Amino acid sequence: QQKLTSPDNNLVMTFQVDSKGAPTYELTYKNKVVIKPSTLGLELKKEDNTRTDFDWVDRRDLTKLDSKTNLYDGFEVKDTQTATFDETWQPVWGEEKEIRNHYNELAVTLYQPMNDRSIVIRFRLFNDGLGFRYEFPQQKSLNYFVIKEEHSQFGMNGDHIAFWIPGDYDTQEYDYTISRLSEIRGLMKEAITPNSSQTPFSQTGVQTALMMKTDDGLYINLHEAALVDYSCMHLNLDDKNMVFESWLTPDAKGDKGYMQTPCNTPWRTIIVSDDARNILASRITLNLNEPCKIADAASWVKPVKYIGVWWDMITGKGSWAYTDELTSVKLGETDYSKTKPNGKHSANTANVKRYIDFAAAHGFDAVLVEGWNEGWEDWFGNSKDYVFDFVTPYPDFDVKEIHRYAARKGIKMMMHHETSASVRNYERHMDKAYQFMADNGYNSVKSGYVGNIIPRGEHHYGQWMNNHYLYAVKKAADYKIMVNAHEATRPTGICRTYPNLIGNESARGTEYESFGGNKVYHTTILPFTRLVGGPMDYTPGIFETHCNKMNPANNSQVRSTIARQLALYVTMYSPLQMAADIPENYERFMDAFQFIKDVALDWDETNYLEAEPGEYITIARKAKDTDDWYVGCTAGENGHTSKLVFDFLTPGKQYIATVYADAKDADWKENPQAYTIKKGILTNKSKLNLHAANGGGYAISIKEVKDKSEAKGLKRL
Amino acid sequence: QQKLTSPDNNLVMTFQVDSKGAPTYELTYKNKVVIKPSTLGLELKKEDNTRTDFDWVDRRDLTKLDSKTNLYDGFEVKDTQTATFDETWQPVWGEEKEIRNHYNELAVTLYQPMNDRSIVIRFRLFNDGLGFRYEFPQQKSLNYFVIKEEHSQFGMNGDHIAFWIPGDYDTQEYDYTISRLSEIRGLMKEAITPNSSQTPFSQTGVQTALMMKTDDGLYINLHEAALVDYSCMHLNLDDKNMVFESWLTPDAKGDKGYMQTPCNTPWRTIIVSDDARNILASRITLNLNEPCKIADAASWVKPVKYIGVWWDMITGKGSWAYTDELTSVKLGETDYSKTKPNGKHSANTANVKRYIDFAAAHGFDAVLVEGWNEGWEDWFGNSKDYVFDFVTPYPDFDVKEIHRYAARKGIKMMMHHETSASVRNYERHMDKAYQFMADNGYNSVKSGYVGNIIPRGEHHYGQWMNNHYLYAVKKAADYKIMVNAHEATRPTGICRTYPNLIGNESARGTEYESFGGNKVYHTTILPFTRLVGGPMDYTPGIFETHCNKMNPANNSQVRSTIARQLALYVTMYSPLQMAADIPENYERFMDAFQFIKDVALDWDETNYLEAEPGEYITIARKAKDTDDWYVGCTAGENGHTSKLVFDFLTPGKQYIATVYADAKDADWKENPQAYTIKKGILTNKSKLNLHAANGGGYAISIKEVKDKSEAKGLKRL
Ligand SMILES: [Ca+2]
Ligand SMILES: [Ca+2]
Repeated sequence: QQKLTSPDNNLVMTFQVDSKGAPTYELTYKNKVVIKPSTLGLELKKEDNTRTDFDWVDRRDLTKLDSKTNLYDGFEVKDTQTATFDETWQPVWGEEKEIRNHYNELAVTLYQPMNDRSIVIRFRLFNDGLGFRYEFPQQKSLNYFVIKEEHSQFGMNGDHIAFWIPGDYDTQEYDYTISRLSEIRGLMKEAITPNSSQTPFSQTGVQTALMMKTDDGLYINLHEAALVDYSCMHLNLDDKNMVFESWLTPDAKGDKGYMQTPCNTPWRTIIVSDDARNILASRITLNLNEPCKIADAASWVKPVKYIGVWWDMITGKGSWAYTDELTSVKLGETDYSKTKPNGKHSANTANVKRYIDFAAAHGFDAVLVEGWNEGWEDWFGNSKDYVFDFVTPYPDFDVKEIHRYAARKGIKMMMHHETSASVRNYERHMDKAYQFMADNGYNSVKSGYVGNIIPRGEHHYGQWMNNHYLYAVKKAADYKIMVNAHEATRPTGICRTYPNLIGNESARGTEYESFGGNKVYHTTILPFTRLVGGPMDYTPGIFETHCNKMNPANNSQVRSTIARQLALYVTMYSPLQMAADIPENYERFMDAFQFIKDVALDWDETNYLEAEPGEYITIARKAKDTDDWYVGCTAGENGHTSKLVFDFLTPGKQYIATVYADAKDADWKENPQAYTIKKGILTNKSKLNLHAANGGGYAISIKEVKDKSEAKGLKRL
Repeated sequence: QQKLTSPDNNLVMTFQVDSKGAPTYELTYKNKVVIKPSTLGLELKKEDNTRTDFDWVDRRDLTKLDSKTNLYDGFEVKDTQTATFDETWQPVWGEEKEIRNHYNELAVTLYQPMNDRSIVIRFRLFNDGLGFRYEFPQQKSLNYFVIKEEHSQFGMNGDHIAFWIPGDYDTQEYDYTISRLSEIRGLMKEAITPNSSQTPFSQTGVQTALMMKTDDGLYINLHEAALVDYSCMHLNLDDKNMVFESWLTPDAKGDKGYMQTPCNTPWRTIIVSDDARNILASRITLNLNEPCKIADAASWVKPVKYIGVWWDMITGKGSWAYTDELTSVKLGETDYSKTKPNGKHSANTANVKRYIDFAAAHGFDAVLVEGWNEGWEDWFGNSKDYVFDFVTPYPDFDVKEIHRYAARKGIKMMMHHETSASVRNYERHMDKAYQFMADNGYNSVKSGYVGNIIPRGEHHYGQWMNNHYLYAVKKAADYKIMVNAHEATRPTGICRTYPNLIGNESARGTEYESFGGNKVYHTTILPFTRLVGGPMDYTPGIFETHCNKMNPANNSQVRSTIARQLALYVTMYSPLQMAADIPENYERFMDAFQFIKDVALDWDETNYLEAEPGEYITIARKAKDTDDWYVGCTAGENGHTSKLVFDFLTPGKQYIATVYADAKDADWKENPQAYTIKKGILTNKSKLNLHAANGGGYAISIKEVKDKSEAKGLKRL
């Protein structure tokens, strides 16, 4: 047996091969079993019965074709290597200024006599978790191979409580379900709600990052890191033995990965602690990704706070389309200048300029505009190939005028590249599209992949599409363009390597609050799941929570109080933050809007004050390069009472604190717009009791006093 | 019923809708049945049961979802329109200076009550055949649809003799089989030989252009024209009732075409005559294609006679790869400058310069070089995605020096873009690849798609790939680049619309003469099948027919005599002609090589003197802008005796004729290099008796005397 221990001795990973040569590992935390003996390995696709060289001669051993499919047992430990790593690095943007990468490593070389080939399984043990991956060295016996299935197991020590969404190859926009592992099977049917593109794979399949809470006080998170040149990993539960196992996303032919040595699988991670706050504080995912590959990133990659012509179309008040009189359109043939405007097209110059005015007046960085280009008439569900060209504006969208105006106002326009899931079409137009952005002042783009993937047969999270998503990001970096990709595979920390990937949706966002609503506890779960691996463009900030005010036919209601929406700018971390409501609605609650105007986007420090998945999350962050702090609390269906202790503030300093909280009897459903704002003085000796209503929360801006003229007339809170 | 007659009254097409509302047509030639009553129509893929708009509301008639799949019956004639067209046009390059487009047309509008939608079937009847297609007007009830199967029938009046190759979605590189329609089923297994990428679909499936000969003296050719934005059509035979039916190529999900109205299917053609020579003379395929879309085509599109560093690798004498010491390579990682040359890499500067020297010395236009770029080590059968970058040369290939040297010699280098069937990879690199060509003096490119298509699941001839092949040609046109695409879907006359597509292989070429050989009668069939729709880069000109002389491990023998190889420059039409052997071998038979040096590539007139599929083809062509004629005869297994009458020559003129013929004892197998060359005078009163040996033929250059001094010493032949 091989034993690996964490730097603090709290975690121990034991490895060995069983009597049939199957790699097996187990993990304990403070003497408590986290991962029971679980096997590791893969099954490879069998080679063609007949495969000939160019000279029409098959020189292969046809007697070993079946044996070659086995990459899961028959292994012998040939060699082992250990090492310790302890270095700190600084992210371009993040929750803290510096991240420490400290782990003890064990690399096991496994030789498989029957196939005369070897692989390496590398384990890295941190004080907050374990990460492992398979490595395939270049060798005479292993070069090109196809993965049939990966068989990485994660054996649970009990019937834990899980916070999960249905395993799916095409969408992650599902509401979370909280249940025992043994209850997943019976709840799967109702957990799978309708979506434009979805492919569930098992009655007990779930997506990662998967969050769990054990009966013996532990919090466990299962996920992956550095998903590159490989298919996305989901988890399939054996609910008899309570074992989760890797289930990769198949391509159009059912295969799960084309490999060429030397190559590695992404890392698989088990983050664990007896303190839920430590799950949020873990940086294992980022630490397992390759260091930044954009040498000059710091010079152009920057956080973005924005508003946009968007909610109009999401709610149904306005449209992305320019005209309604065409049964379909054909780019390059349809003459839009001869079509009749539907009178609902929000992406028109005059309206866009009004948004620019608002953004500039309130200190925002950019304005997003959707529906600016030809083609939106057919954007939804037609499996249309030549759906957009990403460069031709509608008759009522003056690209140059809008650029000139935005620039004069100190605002940047955020480009929108909805692809309607037509991927070859996007790649064919990508260089021209990025050049168009460069030529017209756009340095950030929100992309999208709504609908079933084209090439038809592929899924959103297969190896093929993962290659596309990264290709788009790498090409964007060459143009010094930042990317926010919706519908893409959920993040796994690749932002460390390519900091220009400032966001993804890849989970159920605020848009669904207009499609029936999101569960009240949704934002008390996302940080423990979706946010592990990268930020989310959740688009918070809805003040008029009744969608019927935007569109009479839309009776959806946002499940939140105004105060909780403010809190999300702190509890839903992201260097990309949108104030999603329309300008006129914010102008009706300008006193509350002040927090959105004040809140920072990048941080030097983050303190997770309180955290319990599905119930509440309270976070305090220190704005980068400042002595100012921002606090936010988001609560579930039962609300939450906080007894805050501001001892994290600097001793001897005075702070101007503004508390935005739920008013008495506030309620996400019956009284969402009831809030109070209190301004006073805070110090590291201050203590405050605040109550977050059901589906409520609170936000606090804490600015260091710079001139004594600020604390005039203010009292200690 | 409706009646449509050819301009000369010889052909009659009768159209009618039967009792169940199914469109039906029949065709007669000189009162003989060519096509028995056959139905026309298509079945569409059923729409998903639950499809919703963006508002989450299904606005469809769930009761109509089943009847909407029917686009084959329940029709009624709503309107009919007739018209006559008679115009002449001039191809940029071709077999004659002018082509006449003369037909009588009948357009039938068919309304389908149950689905409240209409389609149009347009028929065009020429003196040599019928063409028809389906048209789908844009209408409220027909916009986006997917084709399940096309059901275009071609009912035969008997058990004809057919010249066919196995129906296949991935290759056409099969030898032809000559048999009765009733014998196809029993011969299919042996007809399907091994290939790098192949997907047969039926025991009675064959490909088009399909050629047949009837017992009542007719020659019938079934094919299609203008295969654009649609899947390739093959034919499936009902060998019980002798009915051929359209069988389209499926995509990765099994579907056969994504359509969007207004749209049309390609044309389906039936070329018929009681004289086989008239099948070769038909221009129906080109006439049914859209007029030229390259405005300045005449200024840059030009025929090309070339040689190349190619046969070396095909025979195994040399290699495409630079080194043999690596199990695999990774572009951007593998440092070739540090690898050991295998000493077999033919694409090296010095060797290339020698080819350029030979090309310039003998009047050739270009030199093709394969194996010039990084990556060839892994080009075959690995289903490798990032296989080539199309721009990085190997250490021993000096791009700039070769460019300078070729330019100095008045030679152009032909670029080689083998993609190894990795299509997304080629598209991602295409603009840079074409720009590289432009920057380095390459104005023509030979592309290739060897291996199973990537995206994996697609076939070489599906709608997806057809889009790619045309995309490559259209983009090339923007760079003023000519394209010769191997492994692409066989031509259907699109060269009329895009004249820069100067070639395709898309059939069994000379390369297979090194892989065991082609059938002796192969070239007596290709003009009746493969050449209908476009020229072929057959790469004739092999003088040393024993491949073991290039590589001792290769015992393949070219099934031809030297004289027949010369004939192919006239009998295998193409504006792109290669002299495929190595310079050293041509230097052994320089007297015979003279014909290859003299023969033209473009023609003002073509006279098909003799023609019988599978037995012999004799053609005389007048070189464009000259009074010179070139003649070629290719024969099958039994040879052929020709009694030539040169009355096509101009009265009163004298011609210097050189006859390259098989020796009396010549034989493709036992005595292939035995030939005679006779030079003399020819006039329109001349008559010559020539015999083509088994697998032999002959070639004749007939140059008009410009200066009497050139005829001195010459006698009449
Ligand atoms: Ca979305
Ligand atoms: Ca080929």
